[PDB]
Amino acid sequence: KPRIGYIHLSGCTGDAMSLTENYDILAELLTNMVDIVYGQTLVDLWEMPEMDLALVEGSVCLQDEHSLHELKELREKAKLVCAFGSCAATGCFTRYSRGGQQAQPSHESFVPIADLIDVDLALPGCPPSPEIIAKTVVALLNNDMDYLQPMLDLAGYTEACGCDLQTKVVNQGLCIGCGTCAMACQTRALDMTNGRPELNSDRCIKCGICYVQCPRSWWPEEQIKKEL
Amino acid sequence: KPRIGYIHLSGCTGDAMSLTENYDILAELLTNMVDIVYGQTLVDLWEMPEMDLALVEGSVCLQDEHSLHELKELREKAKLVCAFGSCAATGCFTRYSRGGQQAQPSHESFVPIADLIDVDLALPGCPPSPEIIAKTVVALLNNDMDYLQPMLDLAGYTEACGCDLQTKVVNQGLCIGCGTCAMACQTRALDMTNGRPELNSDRCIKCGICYVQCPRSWWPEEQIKKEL
Amino acid sequence: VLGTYKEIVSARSTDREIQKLAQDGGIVTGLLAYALDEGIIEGAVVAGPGEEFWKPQPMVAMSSDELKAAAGTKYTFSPNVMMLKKAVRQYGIEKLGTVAIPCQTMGIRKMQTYPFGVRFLADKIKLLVGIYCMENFPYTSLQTFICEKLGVSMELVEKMDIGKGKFWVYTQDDVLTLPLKETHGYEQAGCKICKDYVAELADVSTGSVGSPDGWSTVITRTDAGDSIFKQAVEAGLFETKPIEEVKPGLGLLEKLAAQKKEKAEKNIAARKEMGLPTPF
Amino acid sequence: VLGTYKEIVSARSTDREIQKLAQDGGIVTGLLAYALDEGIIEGAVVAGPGEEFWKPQPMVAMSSDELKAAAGTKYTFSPNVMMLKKAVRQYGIEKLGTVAIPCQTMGIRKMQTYPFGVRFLADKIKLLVGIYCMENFPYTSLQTFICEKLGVSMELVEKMDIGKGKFWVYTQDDVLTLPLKETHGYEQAGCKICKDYVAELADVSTGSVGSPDGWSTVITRTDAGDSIFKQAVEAGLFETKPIEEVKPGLGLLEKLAAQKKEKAEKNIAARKEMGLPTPF
Amino acid sequence: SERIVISPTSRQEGHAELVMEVDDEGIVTKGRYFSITPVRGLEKMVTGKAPETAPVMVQRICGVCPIPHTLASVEAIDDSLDIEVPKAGRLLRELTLAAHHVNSHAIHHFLIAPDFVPENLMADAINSVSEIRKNAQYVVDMVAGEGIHPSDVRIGGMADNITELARKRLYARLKQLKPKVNEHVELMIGLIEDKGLPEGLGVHNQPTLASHQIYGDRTKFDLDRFTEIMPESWYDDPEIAKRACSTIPLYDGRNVEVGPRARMVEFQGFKERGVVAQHVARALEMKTALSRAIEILDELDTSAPVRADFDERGTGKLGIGAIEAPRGLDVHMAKVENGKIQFYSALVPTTWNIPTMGPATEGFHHEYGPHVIRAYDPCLSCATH
Amino acid sequence: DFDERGTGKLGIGAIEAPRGLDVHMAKVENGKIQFYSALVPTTWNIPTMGPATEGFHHEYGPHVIRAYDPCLSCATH
Ligand SMILES: Cc1cc2nc3c(=O)[nH]c(=O)nc-3n(C[C@H](O)[C@H](O)[C@H](O)COP(=O)(O)OP(=O)(O)OC[C@H]3O[C@@H](n4cnc5c(N)ncnc54)[C@H](O)[C@@H]3O)c2cc1C
Ligand SMILES: Cc1cc2nc3c(=O)[nH]c(=O)nc-3n(C[C@H](O)[C@H](O)[C@H](O)COP(=O)(O)OP(=O)(O)OC[C@H]3O[C@@H](n4cnc5c(N)ncnc54)[C@H](O)[C@@H]3O)c2cc1C
Ligand code: SF4
Ligand code: SF4
Ligand code: SF4
Ligand code: SF4
Ligand code: SF4
Ligand code: SF4
Ligand code: SF4
Ligand code: SF4
Ligand SMILES: [Fe+2]
Ligand SMILES: [Fe+2]
Ligand SMILES: [Fe+3]
Ligand code: NI
Ligand code: NI
Ligand SMILES: [Zn+2]
Repeated sequence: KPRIGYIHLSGCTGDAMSLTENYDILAELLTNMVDIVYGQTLVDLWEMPEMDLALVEGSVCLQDEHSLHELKELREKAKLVCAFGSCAATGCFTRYSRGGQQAQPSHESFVPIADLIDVDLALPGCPPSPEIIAKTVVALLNNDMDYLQPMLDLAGYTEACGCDLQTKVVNQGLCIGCGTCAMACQTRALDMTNGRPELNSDRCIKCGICYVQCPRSWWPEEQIKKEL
Repeated sequence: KPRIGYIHLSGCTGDAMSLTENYDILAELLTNMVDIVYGQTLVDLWEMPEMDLALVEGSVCLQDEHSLHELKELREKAKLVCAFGSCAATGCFTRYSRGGQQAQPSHESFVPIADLIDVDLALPGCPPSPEIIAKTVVALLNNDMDYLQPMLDLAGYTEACGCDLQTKVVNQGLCIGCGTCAMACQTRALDMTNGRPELNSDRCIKCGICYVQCPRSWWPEEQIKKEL
Repeated sequence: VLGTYKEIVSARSTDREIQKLAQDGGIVTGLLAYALDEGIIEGAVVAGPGEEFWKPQPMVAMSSDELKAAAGTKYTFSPNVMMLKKAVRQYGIEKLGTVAIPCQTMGIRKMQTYPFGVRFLADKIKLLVGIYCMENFPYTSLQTFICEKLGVSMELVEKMDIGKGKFWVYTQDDVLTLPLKETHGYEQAGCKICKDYVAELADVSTGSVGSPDGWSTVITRTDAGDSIFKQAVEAGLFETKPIEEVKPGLGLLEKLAAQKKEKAEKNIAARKEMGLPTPF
Repeated sequence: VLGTYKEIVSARSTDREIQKLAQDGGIVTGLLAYALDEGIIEGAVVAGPGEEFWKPQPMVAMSSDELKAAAGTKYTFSPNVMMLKKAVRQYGIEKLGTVAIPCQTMGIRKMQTYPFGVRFLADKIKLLVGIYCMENFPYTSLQTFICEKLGVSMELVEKMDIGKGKFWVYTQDDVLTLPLKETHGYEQAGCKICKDYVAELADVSTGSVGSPDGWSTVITRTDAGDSIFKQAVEAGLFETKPIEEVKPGLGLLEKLAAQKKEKAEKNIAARKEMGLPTPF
Repeated sequence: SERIVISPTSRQEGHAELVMEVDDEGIVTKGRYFSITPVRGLEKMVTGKAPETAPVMVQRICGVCPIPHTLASVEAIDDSLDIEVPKAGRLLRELTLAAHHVNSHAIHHFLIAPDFVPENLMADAINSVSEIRKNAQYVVDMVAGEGIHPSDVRIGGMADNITELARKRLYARLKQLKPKVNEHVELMIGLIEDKGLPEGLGVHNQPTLASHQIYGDRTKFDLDRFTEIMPESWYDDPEIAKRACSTIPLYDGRNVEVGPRARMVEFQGFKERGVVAQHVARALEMKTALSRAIEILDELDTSAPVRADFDERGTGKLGIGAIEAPRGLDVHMAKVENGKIQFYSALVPTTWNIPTMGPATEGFHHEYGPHVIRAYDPCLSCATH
Repeated sequence: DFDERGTGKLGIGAIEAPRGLDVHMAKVENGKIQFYSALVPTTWNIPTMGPATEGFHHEYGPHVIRAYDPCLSCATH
């Protein structure tokens, strides 16, 4: 019954695919668990209804008149606006773009939606793992925010280098060389030279998963409840 | 007569050398233009006198007991504390460091002094060009802050990728492809693919000169007075 | 309006070669080449000619013959200013003069004011020349015009110029023009906020506008530039006729400059109203 | 104190090979190897043996023979957890069990709680084993001890263990020890704030402390781990004697765990008092 | 007894604390010199990172003797890679190193001038050093991109090669500079004797090391001879061993002082030894450098290519590059595997010295003792990195 | 194992994406791409799709387009 809305401004669309990944949940889930409205991909109504939460796949583009126009509309329409996938949350690979590729050589600038409009929560990943996306939906559906405390916090996150866990953590002297953050690389750009993480930029999309998954970056004592 | 003090926490020491570069000024300058006190390099008094301004060469290190101890002392001693050279201002190449090189394998974390203590102004560069350093000193000596408005602003700057003028400017759609920022690379890491700046990380020290020298990043109408 | 200036003139360089290949006046090439004779400048950095066709790649030419090759107009980003560190550093040049769009020009002066990690470069530039730029476009943005619009190869256009109220491509056996209103999408997002139609910063500024075809109007912003110009006119390289006398009226150029400011100003209000940072 | 646990025991694996090469108990190798038999785990990721001497590089071993090679203790960062994505992905493993320091262990559980871009991995770990770690040091930090302190090559030490109140290097024909107070500078800046001496998160936790030499004390934090352990003891691989009965008293281990918390807590106050960010 | 600690010792790059044990007369007995600067950790940071990076990160190790560091790193890397600089490319490197020696020495004089030169002179003395210093920079920056921290030198070549117009512009500047430098040294040489520090000051029995007067030869070096041992062994005190930030590099198990004094004795033939001798050696040493400067400059191809193309992915094999930094011998060893450095080690000229410096400050009344240390003109940032 | 620094020469790689033919051309010079072009299966289609939706009542017409199952993100990149 709760209405979930997902609008993909400019996204590889992996994020949507990840959503379909949680198969066991999925077949029932659209039907029973959640109501999906105003998804151009998943539905065909052109103008958005008020929606309990809005999921925005991709970083907005300043130049495109429509994307900007749509984003402004979205804030009123969605009681809660959540940006998911790095491309909405951090701007992701988009940042590397320098415009000037035809057609439309002009479109060169893309920014995380978050900068344009306050966003309640963004969960990043390229795409976000299907499970996290399912866990949030059940959480959002089941209305618990102890769980989503980390994400509400993550909405702020925006720019994120691979480079940054080095500035954000290893520099702080926080890093203990556990290796968790390298494992959380979709790109596989990060790897551990003894024993700290060393990453090679040629291959980093700035998704931000490594800053997020370091135990050091923020420790929830929420989980302890989950195991036991 | 005005007292300038420069304390180099952990710096390649280029910054000091740049200071000596302005030769025509220099011979007279220590003697007539300025008074230098409490510089271990340039003077031999161990405990610092109150000083009108303090110039700090290098990024502080958290682990080293002395550097931290010295920094706290410095704030009282220097009526104005200015961090110069990227290594004080942005943390510069230091950021790349992962500790664990003998002797003293432990020292792995270095942070721009600015984060530890509020700093009135930092002028970055690795080193700062001798002229800018001379211009500020005359300015500081001659007490004009219309000129140092940009630097007071720059004190905030801290972390700075090569990567960032792409996020900071080219993404914003500000960039016009003038090529000024590439010219302002000590490293030479930046170079212009048509027509935007493309930089290669293997070779960037995170000095921050490129963000600073883009006309787009901040335009002083101060200069117009200087030419004419 | 124009930036404060010492004088306004419309002039052409005397030499047959400069008239032959120079876009308008041939003043930039003529003024730059003369300085070489006088030696005020050891070398200058002039855009072109790039690996692509009609693609400019900045090059520092000590040789006058080289400046001539550079002379022409290519409406694309050529980051002239990247060279300046390179030119002063290796082909060591005590004083170097460069041709800069107003845009680049904005970039250099602050740097001369605030070197911030440019060493010794700042003193070295002797004469900086500013060329009025309404807007300029990415090579691809440019490429579309020549082909979807004009149905010609990038090879064929011997010269391309934006005539008043039009875009002109000159190809052997033809001239092809399309309206500017056609051009409106393509120029870079950055230029949307470029205030200065004329090069206010530049020591001397040269533009096609406000002068008859084949005549270039050069406005001398600063005294050093003025001096170099006075010397050249004494040289007789340039035939100079005071601007006001010759139609179109420089008032028209002034109007064009004003229009640019109106365009910049609102764009900034819109950018300012919006979150995204703005210089200016 | 200890993290909430199902039971505390001190046990040794039966097998001669595990006793021969296992650091203490030989429980991690024995527990891990048995699971392979039972098949609860398809493979596990166990640090070592690295390209350097006594340098651990994490490796996922399906083979029991391989686990035996892995078994031993190397006091350096081995980022075990990097493997987990790699092990599940290529040597496809439905359920994989790994040996994790408390530190790594902190890193995995949140991830299981908050995958955030780990796909399907999260379910896959079946038994995670936590090893008590007081502190651990960089390879170079370690290297100095063996040589400036013990005057031995990195080659010679067959096994290195930190005995209570001491550091022990075992080399053929000798055993060499230096006091921990000697050790104090070297361990990583990160560990300064590591709260958990025992592995509270880990399903079963094994440590040398609180058990006689050659006997390892295994504390079962969670039910799945407990089950695997109950099965193994039924197997008779491990000889188990309740912890309280055998000196040293597990109260001593408890005291050690408490000491660690006191150390963490003030460090955090100091870091909190200071600007620099802190988790926790 | 009583032990007096000077920290940090004044007038030298970085921070070192000298600890002294003295008899009642105050004649010192054990002199301990250690560098207390925090390690910026370049040797480690470079590892697992690309070859292209290694010269850029490494030179930041020391902004005074940046050119020697860059040269050493490139040489070590090119050697591991096996690139061959073309002769013009090789000549440009030597030309830059020479300009750098000249400059660096001048910087040292500015620093130690106050003890040596009367105040009436000093403003004039300082001015001259700036004058000599300013010309030398022109060469270092012009050949090598901006210097200090020139970014131009690169694996297997030089980024670009100076135009004949540039080379000519440079030459007059170097050739014209030759008279001033010659005089400048004499005044410096004249000044140093006047001080008359007690003869027999700063004499140590330690062996000197030199590869080449300017550009260093890798071949004349023994990995077999060389060893490095951590201060923890070398130092007397647990406190001092722990405090010291610098490894001691041992030649044939013997602490070694490498210097211009050392570079002269091995190559020039410089029989005299003293602290005064080290000072004298620094002057004549720049004197020699500057010559090569102009020498290489006159005979420069100016159109021959600088770059030699090379394959970055490397054989595991390690290579050593040794070049003479203004403060003494330097070597960089690197092994490139998979195109990213696997082992990187740098021994900087000061590093060699720091163990020898403490024994040197023994005997003569300690007020003297910092004078000995300052003669070595150590730059710690180099010693520790 | 391969050498990254490349001859100027361009090369084409074509593989069949679920939505239709795909090719990538790249030229690597100096170990950094100099020209890169991608034609994605949808790109080929988009011109043909408009002519396809002609004739039958338009309510049908989106049905034709949807049959091609185009993914734009591919078409535009
Ligand atoms: C992008 C651009 C837009 C322009 N727009 C206008 C306009 O709207 N109205 C107008 O009157 N004039 C404009 N100009 C300049 C004008 O068209 C003439 O090119 C010039 O002002 C007259 O000098 P000249 O007759 O001596 O020609 P030349 O002797 O040919 O001088 C041309 C010089 O311009 C330099 N140059 C060429 N392309 C570039 C580039 N992309 N960036 C920097 N420098 C370059 C070349 O080095 C050459 O030396 C523009 C120029 C450029 C580059
Ligand atoms: C860094 C470190 C510090 C420790 N400190 C203590 C301590 O203070 N007190 C104490 O009682 N016990 C400590 N331990 C564990 C203890 O010393 C024994 O190693 C172990 O708990 C007993 O298991 P076992 O007898 O079966 O030995 P084994 O059968 O040899 O089990 C050892 C296992 O540890 C794994 N391992 C080895 N090195 C590492 C590493 N760096 N990171 C992750 N895993 C690794 C290996 O895969 C091996 O499988 C420490 C272990 C480590 C790695
Ligand atoms: S977040 Fe990742 S998967 Fe989603 S649209 Fe952006 S790039 Fe594609
Ligand atoms: S998770 Fe954090 S501390 Fe652990 S290895 Fe990765 S970066 Fe280092
Ligand atoms: S290193 Fe990997 S996880 Fe981190 S931001 Fe880059 S791509 Fe993402
Ligand atoms: S700012 Fe640059 S020159 Fe100064 S100490 Fe830091 S790295 Fe060296
Ligand atoms: S200065 Fe700024 S706009 Fe100009 S070329 Fe450089 S990055 Fe682009
Ligand atoms: S690109 Fe160059 S200027 Fe910019 S931060 Fe890197 S090193 Fe500095
Ligand atoms: S319109 Fe402005 S920003 Fe664009 S090229 Fe001309 S001067 Fe530069
Ligand atoms: S002391 Fe803490 S941070 Fe250090 S290795 Fe052990 S568990 Fe990890
Ligand atoms: Fe070293
Ligand atoms: Fe395409
Ligand atoms: Fe050095
Ligand atoms: Ni040095
Ligand atoms: Ni597709
Ligand atoms: Zn970055």
